[PDB]
Amino acid sequence: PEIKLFGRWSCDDVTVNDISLQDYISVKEKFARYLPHSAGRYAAKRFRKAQCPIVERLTCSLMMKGRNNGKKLMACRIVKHSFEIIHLLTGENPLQILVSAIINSGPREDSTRIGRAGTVRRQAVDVSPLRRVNQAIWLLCTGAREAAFRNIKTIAECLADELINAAKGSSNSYAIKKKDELERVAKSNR
Amino acid sequence: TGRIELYAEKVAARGLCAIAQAESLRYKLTGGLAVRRACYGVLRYIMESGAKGCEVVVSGKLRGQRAKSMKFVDGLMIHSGD
Amino acid sequence: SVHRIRITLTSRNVRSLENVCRDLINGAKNQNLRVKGPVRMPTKTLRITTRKTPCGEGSKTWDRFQMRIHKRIIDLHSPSEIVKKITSINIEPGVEVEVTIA
Amino acid sequence: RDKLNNQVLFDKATYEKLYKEVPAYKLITPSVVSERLKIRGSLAKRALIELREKGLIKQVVQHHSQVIYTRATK
Amino acid sequence: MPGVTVKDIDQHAVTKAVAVFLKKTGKLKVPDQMDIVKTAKFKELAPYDPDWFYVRCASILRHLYHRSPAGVGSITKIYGGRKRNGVHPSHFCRAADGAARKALQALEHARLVEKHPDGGRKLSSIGQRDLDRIANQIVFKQRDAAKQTGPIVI
Amino acid sequence: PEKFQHILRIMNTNIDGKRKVGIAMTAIKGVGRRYSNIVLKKADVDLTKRAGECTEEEVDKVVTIISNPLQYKVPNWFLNRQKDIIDGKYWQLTSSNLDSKLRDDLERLKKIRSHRGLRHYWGLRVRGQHTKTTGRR
Amino acid sequence: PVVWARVMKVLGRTGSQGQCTQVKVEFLGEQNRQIIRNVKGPVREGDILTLLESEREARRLR
Amino acid sequence: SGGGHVAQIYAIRQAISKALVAFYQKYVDEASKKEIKDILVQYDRTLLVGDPRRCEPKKFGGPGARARYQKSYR
Amino acid sequence: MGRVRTKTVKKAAKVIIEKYYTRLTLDFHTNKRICEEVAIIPTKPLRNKIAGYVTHLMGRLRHSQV
RNA sequence: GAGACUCAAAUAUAUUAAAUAGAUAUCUUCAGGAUUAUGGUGCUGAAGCUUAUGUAUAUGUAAGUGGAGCCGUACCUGUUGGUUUGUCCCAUUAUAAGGACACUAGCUUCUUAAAUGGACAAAUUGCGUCUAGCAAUAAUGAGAUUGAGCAAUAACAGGUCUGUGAUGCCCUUAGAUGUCCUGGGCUGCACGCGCGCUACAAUGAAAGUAUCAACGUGUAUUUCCUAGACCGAGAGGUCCGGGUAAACCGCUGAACCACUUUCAUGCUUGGGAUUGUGAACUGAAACUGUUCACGAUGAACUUGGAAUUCCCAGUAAGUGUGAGUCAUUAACUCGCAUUGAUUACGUCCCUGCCCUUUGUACACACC
Repeated sequence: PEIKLFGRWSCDDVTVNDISLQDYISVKEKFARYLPHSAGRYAAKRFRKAQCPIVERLTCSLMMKGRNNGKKLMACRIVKHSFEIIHLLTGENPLQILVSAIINSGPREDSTRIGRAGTVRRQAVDVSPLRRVNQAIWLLCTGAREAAFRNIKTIAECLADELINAAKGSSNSYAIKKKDELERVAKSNR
Repeated sequence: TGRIELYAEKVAARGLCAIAQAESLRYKLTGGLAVRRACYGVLRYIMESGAKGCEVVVSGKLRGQRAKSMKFVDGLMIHSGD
Repeated sequence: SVHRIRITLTSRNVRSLENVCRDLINGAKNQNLRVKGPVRMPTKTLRITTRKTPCGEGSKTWDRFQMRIHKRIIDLHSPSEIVKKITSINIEPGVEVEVTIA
Repeated sequence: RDKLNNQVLFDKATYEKLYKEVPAYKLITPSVVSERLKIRGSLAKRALIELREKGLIKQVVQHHSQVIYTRATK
Repeated sequence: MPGVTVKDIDQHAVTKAVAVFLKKTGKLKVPDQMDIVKTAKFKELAPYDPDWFYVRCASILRHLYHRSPAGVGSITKIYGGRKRNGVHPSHFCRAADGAARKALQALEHARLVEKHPDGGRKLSSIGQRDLDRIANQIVFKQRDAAKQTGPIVI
Repeated sequence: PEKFQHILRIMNTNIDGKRKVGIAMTAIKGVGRRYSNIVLKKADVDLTKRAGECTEEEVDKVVTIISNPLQYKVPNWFLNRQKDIIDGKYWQLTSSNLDSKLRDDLERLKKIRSHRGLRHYWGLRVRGQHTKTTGRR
Repeated sequence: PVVWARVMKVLGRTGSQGQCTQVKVEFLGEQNRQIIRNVKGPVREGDILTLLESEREARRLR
Repeated sequence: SGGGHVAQIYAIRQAISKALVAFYQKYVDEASKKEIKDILVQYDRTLLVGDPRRCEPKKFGGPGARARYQKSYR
Repeated sequence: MGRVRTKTVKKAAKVIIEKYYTRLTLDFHTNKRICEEVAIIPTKPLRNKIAGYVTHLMGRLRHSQV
């Protein structure tokens, strides 16, 4: 009698195919919501964003650049439609494909500007995983922005193109290119 | 006429008032009025009336061009809070 | 003669208002007019907003002023003496009294 | 400055062309139909309504601002 | 289940369908200009979807009864937000007073509303009767479409 | 259905026909956006369409409502000029006649040595709008 | 060949901007050896960290 | 009555979920209560919990509650 | 999160413990009710704080002499 | 001083009431539907529609058209009136009230404010000199709860004589620098700056349609908030009604927002400058402009360098509203709700400031 489904989509059998990213990609391992809308107090604790479904993260994150801000009702329908497109292009469950899309993009290292006494050389620093999932979600959203902006192409279509392009990493994606540069600087510095 | 009538009444145990002591300072001052007699005197009088604290502030140029301030305090005076 | 009379009282200070209303309701109930007692009305927060500065020039601090006026209704059913006694005492600190015929 | 102000009116040679073109466009949507030149945003939405007449389009999505259909599946 | 449209008030299926039924019975008297009418100080342009009168008169019809009297000053507040006051400011400014209003006059001649004491309009003779009758038929229409859907599966 | 007409000329103005009717007309001085709601709808043009669409017949019908609007149910108040002053005809000014009368109205006031006049003449803004910060480029 | 390593201890913060956290990882594939890499953002106990380069250990400039 | 589109409708979800538990206090059992409570608290969305988060008072020198205007320079 | 309780809270708490230790338990609710009876604390948030700091001091007293 | 304190924002109506706001149940009232069930008329011709006439578009009648439903009720959903110990028989003009009955034919979950109780970092466990504390967890409405107000000693040639008929001195004062009446500037633009507002789009604009508020505020010797009726595209004109307000405007059912179309990145249907025009409103009087609609004309702007402001939760950002000033005048300012993040939960690196430590020939104090 209990349990079941996103919008009409099976929560069960949605595998996060990357350890470390297991649990900081919190799909719905018991968490069968229906809607990507939530009252969503995730901000009070540092680790409380670990709890919120990645779908809900995607909705939150779409609506930035000030005119567009905080229209969560805009956000949820777009992610639901992006699901549906994702199910058509590659065939399976579109929740699995969102999870795979976040996985590929996740950035190995990075660099910090340690002051070094005249000629400021950077020191290279490995990435913490509570930035890998978020920054992936964010750069998939920026890629969706950029392509959809001057294009005829709907946001839902450009999210789904970005997400599937990430999922089977055709690279291509804005997300990978920007991140790979940060990693290259990290490889040099030491 | 007779729709308003004014009645005179004593202020409870006179010395405490601060406003009564303030008026006392103006009449003393215009009569002239040495200072440590006055400032510590009003401060002493109200403290004697059993008041918890008192502060008298003179901000004013007495005979020398530039304004000077002194605060004369004997008390537990909060100043702050509700 | 029963005359139905509604007394409205408007005044500010919390505790004093309570004691004026209490006496009127109790004396009424004791002498079974059976009342329909204390209608506690929403206190009107009257708000004025000003700059702390006379002469504007310092890093915009605002002092804002509030006043709360508390209104309370008591209904008596009695004529001649009982009406005029109960109205004229409880009087003294800051109470405006209005008596309406019905 | 990349002009590209395409063509309003069904233009029946293109309308035939559209029908043949639509499968393998698995994303097939009024914007993809546009992308392959002869940009109509909203008369391509009517072109989809016409496809919805039976044959080709699998409507999972009917939406204002995102109108997503499909090729007639494997 | 029996019936349930709502009872007084819109919503989405009902407004479009009630509007359509008003188009069919054609006796509404569209104040000559209304092609031209921006509906608004707040709205830049006039109906791109030209058939707005019918949908408006349906919207006000269902609106009116729930409130009890919802005339002219009231209808401008609810309907029609958000005004581009040229360069400054982005604001809420009251709708075109007459544009909403003349549709209320139209419905009075259409006789879908009776005069109220203490009220301009209480529809509870014939205005309510037609409105909730078409509203129930609208749910039955949705049900009929579902009954049709049952066999297909597709 | 079909093709053609792209770049149609109505009184002394070139009109890009690649824009939806009303919006295309903004190349005509006088015939911006908001009268296509008057003109086309009362001219019985199919409104979901291009200015590069629709018969010369419909083009002529559109021209007559524009220049003679009163006679097509268009309120006086919906005409560019109510109460001219000169001839005091309710007139919708079209095309190049807009420009010519614009000059003529400046010239009335320039002659007399009017405030309005002389602030046209030297230029700036005859609506007295503040040039403390702005008016420049 | 990416080897994954599990956060054993969160040791400290190093940085003039104090972004970076220092973290000891004992590696998941073959435990018995422990390596310090510095992680960019915020870390908590048994977060997992992706080692692109299995060994080579930074440390600390005060 | 009150607030907004999402605020109200969000509040209905609390209203019903809390309400049902109450019926079981007086009439049915805690058996029915506890099973319901576990289900509600677990997946949460503050269904049993009267939300404290409410509009902080707007602050002098700001059109926003911490968000000041201007440009002090430095 | 931050803070250790000010002298008026803490001083009150030390003085009551010396005299009243017998009749002061690890339990807060009884410590609240003893404080109002034995001591004229004008306001309820202050009373609870004093009584509560007693609860803390008592907890450590039990865990080897304080 | 900080604090503690107080106020506001969060939890129990358990306690006090109630002209509001409401669970919901009763009684009463009006409306629709047949999903289901039942009764009534009907192929012996039902509903519906049209026309004429009479009477006041409605109704009746006559005729035509029509071809199987139509009506009532249980039921369901919605509306209205009484129902916060009610109703009836009696009183009173209408309650209480008296007697009878429901013997609870509406209580307070919910508004408002009287009063209590509610958080103490309570329990435990890590951490710590195993101290003061901190971290985590569960319970919770809130985990030291969130935000203000309040504020010392002492300092500044900070700002203010244009709040003040508080004020020193001087000036002015029959020719006013007082003040008034009339008219003009503050509102002038080669040009530097600062706050903003509005944009550059397509997470969008255009257009229908879904439709959800709150804080404050409102005519007494007045001309306010104005519901509702008419005319007007709109401003407004025009007549009535409510309200000196837990009562009415008003649940300010506001904006962003939901949904469906149109359009397709093109300075474009983005943008709305300027412009000649343009009907009134306020005023005795409206010209570098008092303000405002419609009609029109239809600019830069295609994301802004060095710099630099503000910000850690209902905070930021979007978004409207109400109040003040006010005859007219909001791109202002103050509050308020709404939709609601991304991200630190670190540290003194930059900046600013205190404290120790130092030297000092400074001490009207490094102006």
